[PDB]
Amino acid sequence: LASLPAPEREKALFELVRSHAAAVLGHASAERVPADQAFAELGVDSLSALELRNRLGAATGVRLPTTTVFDHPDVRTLAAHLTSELG
Amino acid sequence: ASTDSEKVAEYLRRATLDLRAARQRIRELEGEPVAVVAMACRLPGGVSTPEEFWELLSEGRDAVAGLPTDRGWDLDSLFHPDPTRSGTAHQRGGGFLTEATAFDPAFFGMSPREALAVDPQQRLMLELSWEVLERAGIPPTSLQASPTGVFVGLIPQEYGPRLAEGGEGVEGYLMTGTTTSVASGRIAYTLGLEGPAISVDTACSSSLVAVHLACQSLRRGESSLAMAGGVTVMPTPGMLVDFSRMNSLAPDGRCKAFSAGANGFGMAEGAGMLLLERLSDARRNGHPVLAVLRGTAVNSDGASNGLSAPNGRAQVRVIQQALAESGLGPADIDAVEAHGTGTRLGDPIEARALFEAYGRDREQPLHLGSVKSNLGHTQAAAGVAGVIKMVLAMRAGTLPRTLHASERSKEIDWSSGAISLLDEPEPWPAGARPRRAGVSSFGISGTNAHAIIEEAPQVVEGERVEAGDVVAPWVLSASSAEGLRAQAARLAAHLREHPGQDPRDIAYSLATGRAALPHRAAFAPVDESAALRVLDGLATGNADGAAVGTSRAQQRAVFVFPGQGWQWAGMAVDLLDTSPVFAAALRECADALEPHLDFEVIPFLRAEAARVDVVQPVMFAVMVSLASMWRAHGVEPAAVIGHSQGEIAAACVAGALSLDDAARVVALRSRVIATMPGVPFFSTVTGRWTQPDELDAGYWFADAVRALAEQGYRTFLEVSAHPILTAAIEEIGDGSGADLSAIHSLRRGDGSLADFGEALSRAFAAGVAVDWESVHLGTGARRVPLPTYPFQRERVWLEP
Amino acid sequence: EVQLVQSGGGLVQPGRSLRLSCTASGFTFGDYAMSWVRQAPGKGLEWVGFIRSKAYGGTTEYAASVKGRFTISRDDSKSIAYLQMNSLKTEDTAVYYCTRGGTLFDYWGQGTLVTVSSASTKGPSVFPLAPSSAALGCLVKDYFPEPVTVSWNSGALTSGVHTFPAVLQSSGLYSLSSVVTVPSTYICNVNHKPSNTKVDKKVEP
Amino acid sequence: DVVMTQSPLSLPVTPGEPASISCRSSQSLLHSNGYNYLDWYLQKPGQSPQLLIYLGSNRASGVPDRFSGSGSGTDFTLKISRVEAEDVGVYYCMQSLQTPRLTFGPGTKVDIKRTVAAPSVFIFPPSDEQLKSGTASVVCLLNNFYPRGAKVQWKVSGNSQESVTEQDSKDSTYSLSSTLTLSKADYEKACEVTHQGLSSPVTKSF
Repeated sequence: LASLPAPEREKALFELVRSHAAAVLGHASAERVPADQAFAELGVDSLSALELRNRLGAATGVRLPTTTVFDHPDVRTLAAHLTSELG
Repeated sequence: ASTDSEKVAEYLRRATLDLRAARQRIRELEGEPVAVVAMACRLPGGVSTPEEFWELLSEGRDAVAGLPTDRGWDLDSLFHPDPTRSGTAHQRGGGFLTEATAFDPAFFGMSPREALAVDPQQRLMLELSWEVLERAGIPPTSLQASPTGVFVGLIPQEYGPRLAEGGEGVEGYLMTGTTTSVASGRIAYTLGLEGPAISVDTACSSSLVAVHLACQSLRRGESSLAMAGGVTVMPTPGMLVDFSRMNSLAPDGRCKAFSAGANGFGMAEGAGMLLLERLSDARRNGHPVLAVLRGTAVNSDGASNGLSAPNGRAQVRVIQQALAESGLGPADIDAVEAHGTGTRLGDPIEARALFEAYGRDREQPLHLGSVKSNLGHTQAAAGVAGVIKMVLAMRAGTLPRTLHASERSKEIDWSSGAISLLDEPEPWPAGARPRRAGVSSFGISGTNAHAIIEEAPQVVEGERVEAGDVVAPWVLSASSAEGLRAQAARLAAHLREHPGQDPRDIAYSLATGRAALPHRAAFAPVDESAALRVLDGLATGNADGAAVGTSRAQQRAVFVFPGQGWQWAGMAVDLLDTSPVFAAALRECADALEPHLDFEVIPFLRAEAARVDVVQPVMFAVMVSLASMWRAHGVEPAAVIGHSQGEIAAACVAGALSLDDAARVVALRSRVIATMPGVPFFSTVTGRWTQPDELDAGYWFADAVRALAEQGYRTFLEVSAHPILTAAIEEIGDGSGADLSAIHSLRRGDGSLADFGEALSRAFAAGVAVDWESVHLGTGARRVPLPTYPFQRERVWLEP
Repeated sequence: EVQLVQSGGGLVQPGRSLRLSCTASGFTFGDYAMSWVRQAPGKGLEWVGFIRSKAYGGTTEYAASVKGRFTISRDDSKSIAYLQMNSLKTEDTAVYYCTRGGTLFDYWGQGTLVTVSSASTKGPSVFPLAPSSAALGCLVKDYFPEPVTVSWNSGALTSGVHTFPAVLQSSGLYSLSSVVTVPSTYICNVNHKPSNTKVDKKVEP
Repeated sequence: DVVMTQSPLSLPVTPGEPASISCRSSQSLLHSNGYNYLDWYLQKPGQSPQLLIYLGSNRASGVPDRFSGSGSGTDFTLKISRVEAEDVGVYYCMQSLQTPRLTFGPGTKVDIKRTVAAPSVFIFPPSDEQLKSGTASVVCLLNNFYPRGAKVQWKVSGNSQESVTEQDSKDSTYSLSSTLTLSKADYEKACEVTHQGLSSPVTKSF
């Protein structure tokens, strides 16, 4: 799955996170997630964030720490950091 | 000298003063009255605002229809016509809220899952608190890290599945979702308060008890603002089917208080909230006052013939105790809000107690009524409902009607006639005697509460009338596009209903008041007709003639000083004369510049409306005056990238050289440059962050804006009569990072102040903090009631 | 409340008069016989004189020294107390307070300045001193008016600033000193608003 | 005559534990009617005076509590149960038997208690600087000599001007400077400094 194509893969990456958060948050439609707004407003906490990491790891394979939510407040920064992690 | 004559007189005077001060302090500590600022309510039927409640009370209408078909009830085996079968209720009707199933989790920082886990009671309490805070006129975002107490009255009951079995996606949030303490903890956490948060469960008399506590912490001084309320709602038919086992529920579900055909008390649901503040503090800051609370009393009935059996001696004692604490007599009360639950045995006892407590020393008959006739028993939501009814009736100067009272009871004696049942509306006009009322509440646990309410002082009269020619902007904000549209539609509707409102009052109320939210809209209409036109235009969707734009987590602005390019200016004598800030700062800088440069302020700032030797100092002068007025108008600067003369302007602004000294240095620069022709600051000629002191005599576009944007500043404001190089900046806005917006100051000869109104409206349109008190200050504008926030609710239910 | 809010003051040459006004407000001025007290710079408070109430006669008493040149007025219509000057001397420079009582000194006013001297608006002279051999510093030479501020390299240095209150010499011109300490260059700057001769000077052995 | 009232001079204090100031007299101040004609006044740094206690033991309205006066007609006392940081300044005893009261007296002083520390000295010669023409000036300076109280004399004396700072705030140590002036007859050849915290006197010349 990690074929590492041209930077358009980041767009594909940008599509996975917006889905992975949605199933965590419970939104029926994955599109109902603001991009600029950070996760703090969305209601994430000690619970919802935790498995958010784990289900993110198995899909990707990279390792990220617990502080990730405080490292990247919003989806854009987290996606950029994840893209810069591998490749 | 002063032998025995003056020496002791001074000591006597000092001792008398000290004694007077101490006794005044004692009186203030013991019996300081409190004031009600605003109220919020949710009642069965179509009632959602106190105005609708008063309209229903005046028109004499009941709000009992039937049962809800949304909450998944069986509705069918709930009444097998034999009373004693298991699972068989008795009420074929009642008064129930039709909005409990819906909620808006997006407005608060709430996830859909934990929102699904949240009890309806705290769900309604959050909206009640926000609405009452907006109705008071205090921006809900201003209450941060401040002592403010919250007191709630609830009954635990049950909402969803048991904790032991758990759920599939909502498991950890089950405990916090259903807990009485969280009902107030969540309000405190959301509003960021720091006063005590307390939940009290004392049966149907809970709510009143809450306000009693709110009347103590304010008096002692541990808090300066209180929010006291009660709530009751039913997500399960368990209460009716369990109370039917005592055969205490009337079949149809009405309250026939003091009537010959009493059969029960029925059930309902509702919510109420009041905001309380010390009278002196409230009047000091100009907060509105609706009514005054003076004395309250709480008591227990002691040992009786069972838990549910009431008592009369306890009620008499609590009434007398409340009267004594209020420091009044039994003859100073004109009407009472009795319980009037409508049961067979409770009514005679309450009637006898009220008789013996009030009517023995009475010349005028005492009016009696019960709101439970119109709405039914609301359990813990009652008590505050009676207070709201009494204050509304007292303000409106009319006593409403009690239903099902044409047939008086036969088990009570009215031979004395001191108590007259309220069957028809009675005028309640103002006069020499102040109006007072009393409210009672009794619970099934055995706790009684009584309170006394008095009219607000009649000192508001004495307002003058002043006029002016300055037009003021109108702003309105919300957290979503549909929210903005609905808010605009509601404002246009309300302005259509009520004519004669001055633009100043609406502008001031839509000023400090409603909070600051992402989606913003602003404009400035000459009159109200064009205001309605632009409002309906915003309601349709296409925003033209106004300014819009989202701005999330943006609170900073940047001042940039462009060089030459705003030539021919468009001389504005109106700016100098109308605005006093110019007439002070520009005057000071001008007379500073006068001795050095022979040119006077008279000749060409007289202007012939119809040469670097002269312009550059005067452009510097008008630039510093404009910067001063802008910074005085609440908008502060940031790092400045002013070019050419803008370097000297930024030196003056950031604190490099004094106004007179900067004027002199610019005059020297002009005199040496008129020969060849023929605070954090960001450097321009070098491009670095530098201190404002290195700029000296020796000191005399792309990468700069990239770095400034990367720092975190995303807006640029130039002070010029015509924006120059705006497109050059604007083209860069999409070129890298976040988008960039530049706001003009003046226009082509449009030196009128309305141009500055448009500039301010554009400033607020994109994430700029403006001090609205500074731009309003003295206009005589007074507060005016306005519609509260319109929500976007969605169905949130979790079947058992 | 019971504010007083005194008024008047300034600078006067020796042998001149002046008027000081105390404005009673917020209370009944009928019988509240007041007094004037003086506090010299560097010493304690010494009583000047009190005026009785009209109920007991409205007389007044003074305590030597200033007996023949000091008079008190008791304008009851506007509830104003007046202190009248006569032929002032250089040693009378002090802050004057207007009290409320005659024996029990109740709520006090705010005070004035009133200085008597004879000099012109002479600017400073700048006086950087010799290095420790680290105790570099800049004393300021004679200057008549009070407000003069000093700093180091335009306030970039904050630690070690030890500016000291000025004193008075025979000529009536004051001296201001300030020093810093740091192991190892800096430029002292002064401002004299009545003279507007702001200058800079650095010291280096 | 007068009773020549006196107080136990300066008294440093520390936040927390209480403090007290006594007040003696020579003639009893107990009037025949059965009252004591004494009062206490407080002057804050750079502020108008204030009244605390009148007629032996009576707290005026507005006083932030914590102050208690007591004592018979000869041995009065004013005690503070809790010592804060803002109640620092000058305290004055006052009597009322004699109406022509001329002065408030010296009055006691209070400050923040601090461990004893030794100062430093830096003698500065009258160089060829802005002195220049006929005049002379020399300062040897002091720094951080808690508690206050020292002396400066010059030999090989009679005229000098001294200046002292105000507690330096946070560190709570005084700094003092002294200046000696002369016209032309200098260079014919040193300040000595004595502080109870330090040892046998030191000095430095030139």
